[PDB]
Amino acid sequence: AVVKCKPTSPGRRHVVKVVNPELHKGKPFAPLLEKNSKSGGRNNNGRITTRHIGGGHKQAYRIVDFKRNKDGIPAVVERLEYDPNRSANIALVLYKDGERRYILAPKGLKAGDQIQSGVDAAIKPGNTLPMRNIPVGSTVHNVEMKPGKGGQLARSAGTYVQIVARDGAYVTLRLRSGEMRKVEADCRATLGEVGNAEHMLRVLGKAGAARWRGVRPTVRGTAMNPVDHPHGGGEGRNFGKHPVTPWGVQTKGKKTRSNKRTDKFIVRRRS
Amino acid sequence: MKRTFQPSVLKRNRSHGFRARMATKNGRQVLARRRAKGRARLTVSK
RNA sequence: GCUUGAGUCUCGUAGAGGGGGGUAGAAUUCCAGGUGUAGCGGUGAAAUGCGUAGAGAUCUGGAGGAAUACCGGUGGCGAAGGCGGCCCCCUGGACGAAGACUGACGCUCAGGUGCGAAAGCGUGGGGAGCAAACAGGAUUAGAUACCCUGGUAGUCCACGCC
RNA sequence: AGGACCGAACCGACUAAUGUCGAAAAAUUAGCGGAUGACUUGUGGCUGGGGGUGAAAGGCCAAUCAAACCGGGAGAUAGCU
RNA sequence: GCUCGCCGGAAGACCAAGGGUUCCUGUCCAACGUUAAUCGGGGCAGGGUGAGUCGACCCCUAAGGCGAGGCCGAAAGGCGUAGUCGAUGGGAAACAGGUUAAUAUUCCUGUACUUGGUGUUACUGCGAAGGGGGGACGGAGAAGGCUAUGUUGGCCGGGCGACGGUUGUCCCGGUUUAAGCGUGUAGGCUGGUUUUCCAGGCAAAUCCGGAAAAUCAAGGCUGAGGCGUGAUGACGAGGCACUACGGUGCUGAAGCAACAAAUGCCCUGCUUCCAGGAAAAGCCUCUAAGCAUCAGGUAACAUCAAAUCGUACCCCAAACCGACACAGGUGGUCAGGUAGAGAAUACCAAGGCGCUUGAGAGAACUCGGGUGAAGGAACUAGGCAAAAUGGUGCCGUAACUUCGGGAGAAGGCACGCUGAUAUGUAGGUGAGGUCCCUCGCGGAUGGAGCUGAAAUCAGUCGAAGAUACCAGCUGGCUGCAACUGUUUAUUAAAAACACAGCACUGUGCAAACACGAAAGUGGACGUAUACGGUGUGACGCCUGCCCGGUGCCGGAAGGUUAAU
RNA sequence: AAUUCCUUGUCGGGUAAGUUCCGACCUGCACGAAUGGCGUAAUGAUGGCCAGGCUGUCUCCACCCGAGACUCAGUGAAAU
RNA sequence: CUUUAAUGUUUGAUGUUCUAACGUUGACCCGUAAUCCGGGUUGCGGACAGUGUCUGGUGGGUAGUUUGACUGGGGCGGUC
RNA sequence: CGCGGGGUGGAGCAGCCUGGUAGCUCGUCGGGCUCAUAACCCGAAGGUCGUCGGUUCAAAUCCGGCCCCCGCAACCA
Repeated sequence: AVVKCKPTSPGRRHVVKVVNPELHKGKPFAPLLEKNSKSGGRNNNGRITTRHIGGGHKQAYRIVDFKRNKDGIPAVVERLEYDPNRSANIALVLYKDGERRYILAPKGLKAGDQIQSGVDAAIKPGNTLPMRNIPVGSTVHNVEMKPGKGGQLARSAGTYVQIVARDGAYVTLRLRSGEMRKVEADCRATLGEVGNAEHMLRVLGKAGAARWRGVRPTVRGTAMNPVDHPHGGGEGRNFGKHPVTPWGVQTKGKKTRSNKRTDKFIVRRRS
Repeated sequence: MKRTFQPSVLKRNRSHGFRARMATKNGRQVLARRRAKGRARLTVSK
């Protein structure tokens, strides 16, 4: 449930941990693994391409499915696992034929229920079926872009997408941010709200709580030296300048929508 | 204190060795330079 | 021991009683498009505001949140607060009918516990209209009031507190 | 359970004295802080000069940093000594 | 050689890194050693490093490097696939004793083990760069069973003692044994076996995964240590024996029990929590293209091979790094006795050293300390420095508070030795005997021996019993910052930075942003409860008015407006 | 006030004596609500003040024990 | 000459549709046991996007430099 | 020492900038309305445009002296 620990040390006095009892308290499936080592935000040229990345725990990757290319095959869920490479819960669901595959654990699903994947399925939480065969106006997630990519929409905790229109070859959605956009109607989209919905209530508490999760301490711009940040300087906290990013562009209001090869599909920007 | 030299034969040969300078073009003329001056110790070697 | 106290059981009655989950229609707002044009809005009057970048008006489509016109009645239910579009699920009390049964098992009740409009507060969402604070325009001797144009919190929902 | 408490190894370096051509081109002595953690450490790699790294001091990048070192422009130039 | 003193979780003993003969022996003293020097890490000469089991090489991967083609880029060159390299990782196998001036898990003796080749005999289907299982794993915590090791006693050998006692509850020394094999325990894990079918595992499949039946309830896997064996062997105190007087030859008693107990092992366990905890090969196994009088595989036996390299010595230091024979720095393992909670500390065992200038004098002055009458911060920029407090158990403990604290608050009492309760208690451990048995490393039962807190009372000793080393100074008011933490290595450790939390804003994924002429990557194999920038910096109560100036967003009608 | 120039501002408390300090008056040279305002338990090798305790810090030093200084013998620099 | 109407003709700015350029960090197959890549089918976009050349704007993210002299020292003021 | 702006009925502001015409609110005198005051409604008077001189048809205006006032001046070792 949603609990707070009793204060022992100033740091434990603000710890709200998300304890889910139904989580699998054993070690996970073997064949669906692979080492997912990090590189601290450094690339080929090894420079820090993205800040605040480095350190953290050493963990492995579970090839969780989104594609759901298995068709017309019933599958019964078995274990609920909180994956270290997501923010939402995953569920070990065994496809009856003889293979286990990891899928995102939705809200209305017990690790012991039978889900079915295919257009022949009805409207029940956890089933993968096209939006054109879905009574538009429902609540889904993991919506694809390409008819065979997997689903890159609403893939986090307590997330979902409202379906607006279904005019022919296009299905207009209302994304989580409110971005009204059309997508190819023949694509796959799974039903149900994504579980692990109390993730946003998770307060970290101490400094280390964000440290072992990789995020490095952010050094402010007014803390930097005039040579380092475009801000810097100021003898006694003198800011007097318009906030910018460490490379020039004036932040706090400067839209960067420069695509045009895909600018056309949106109906409403986040406004 | 901590003096600036912690010897390690492999580390000394991994980035300063013979083949390391025989690895690319720039390092190649390094030996063209040292061969021109004619050092008995052509490179830090065995 | 007895029964006129009280309580229970059999069959039915009316109801905005409560909680949870769906759903409908009208209207308001916004957005997009077509027609079309100098006013629109407002008040005691006027002005701020909106408008020739083309509003308001009008037709069509879509998305929304909230309250449920008429029925509605000094009508009904509940301990009180309070509660009304419809449908389903679970559920509380009251009342009537002809009998049986237990046999004073009762009345109130400091302390204590629970419930408890609105406003307010914390966490996470939602956010049409309305509208503290606030701003502008007027009234005025002054108007940080009454009036008008906008408008944040809030108002709504789930879990706690007061 | 604890970025929990006291305190050795380990790591760090707050005070004082000694030292300053020292034992030492920042150490020793007597007291100190942390010490299951954002901890420390060995080995092996990757990021590089107007760039790298930075819990941000313009510190650190081989006793050298408000722009390393080595060689070449180059016997730069100097109204100065 | 006999005393003295020092370290003794090290200044001891072994390795890796790194050095490179500094190791051992003989000889020599000009040069090196901060002094002398027949001495030595110095000169000259000779000698020494013996491996199937150690490490590496080798097999296979990680970060990452390189990279046939390929994409891209003035050129150079950059990134990257297949592959191929790369440990700090995983993967076969040996220990004891003796010996040398110097090396030995390497030589010798004794006793074992591992992976392949060839051949023989008897059976039998084998077979991949392909599939599956295994390899294969986190932090912390608690408990049980043992071991390393130590103490006491028994036993054996020797002594009975240079100043009083000491044949006795006396003193001292020894009381050691591996790898492997067999047994398979304490403990942990898991329900086995049989039949049938299958859109599953890029193809196949008897292997795995799954779905139904059957039968029975155990089978299996794993596993420190003990016990036999290894071993009527070795070693072994002390004698016996010859000295170049350095040491060698020979012989050889006891060799067990009990208690305590590791951070070592079982444990690459078990419980629990969250931040969710390598890869590949070896190994076992199933089949594809196929090959079957074959070739190969399984088992037993005989025999052969195990190549190349390192192996000296130092290894918390006069041999590494610091110009030096430099009060500094350098990772890992082993690690006893008494006291002690402890790897703190003090004194010692093993073992190694007294630091490569000494001998006198005992002034001023300088440094490290001891003690101090009366006073006790009057000192000084300032209680800087010294002094003092300092342990365990128990008693008791405020303002305030986020109800966890504050707190070990403050402040106090008893602490030694001896006897008794009790010829040493509670507790712990536990043989013999007895009974039973699905007979073994068994279960109850039984209680000797051994070991051993603490509490009460009585008595006594000194001024003082946590008597040494060791080991908090405390309380009150208040500014700032939340706190832990980090930073100017080498004059500033803080109020600076970070911090969890909050807010604004950018971002629909070939995402923003960033490195990069480009490709390609990070972001992220994440996707709005997400990622990036900025600002502030817990929690509590709140965050008002201003859109004039600048920046930004939206709207574009009109004015103006480049190239064309 | 880490801010207050004038200033050691004014009043009260602490001391025999208080340019510092604590609590208040507002006359804010020149505080101010995320370059966040005001409180704040806990924490601190942090700044300031005070008290208890304790002592050579001081009145005022006195003695003693070691290492140098002094002498002798060997070796033998240095800045300038 | 102005206002204007049908047509021919000449180019341009918008709206929609289409597929062949092009894009494709969509699916699948083969080269090939290879997430690079190339080609082949097919789907979704679509003369957009993107790139070269010219060009206006913005632009301390970046680079090269200037920022006077006299002066009873300089700065400030003043002057030339 | 200097630089910038202003000086307008009893109070304070317009007009100046870009030359021919001097305005607004309060106030003063007064009335009405109320029983009274203020307020309110309404009309009129009230400005040498600080001062002198110059220039052009006309000077508040364009300019030059004198006086008054507000901010900054009384540093860097």
